[PDB]
Amino acid sequence: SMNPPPPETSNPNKPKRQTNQLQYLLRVVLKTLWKHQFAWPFQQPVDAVKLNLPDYYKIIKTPMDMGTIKKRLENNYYWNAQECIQDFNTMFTNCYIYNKPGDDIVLMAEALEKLFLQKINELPTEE
Ligand code: NA
Repeated sequence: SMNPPPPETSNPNKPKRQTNQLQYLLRVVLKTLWKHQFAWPFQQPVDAVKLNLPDYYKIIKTPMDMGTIKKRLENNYYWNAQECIQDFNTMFTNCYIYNKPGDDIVLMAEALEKLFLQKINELPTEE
């Protein structure tokens, strides 16, 4: 029923890059999803205490959220675009695993995921 430590957003010994694809993931993908009317449940780690989800972290062993992704992008945590894309996919998958089809939160995730897919489709070629 307690919250775990959040995913890390800083690891000085992890090697880092700033690439055109990563810049797109921040400026286009993250920013598009972040401003959406359905972003709010996904803007920070799930607070299982506040939300009264005592079993959340019993079920979800790889938590991810856009607050974490935003910090990772802004603090140049990633080596490549695939790591960040995987984080978005983890976030969506967790929501579908934990919740029931058609729940409000599932519809919200699906709307954000549709936009995510559209933007990833135009991921720029590595420069
Ligand atoms: Na489910």
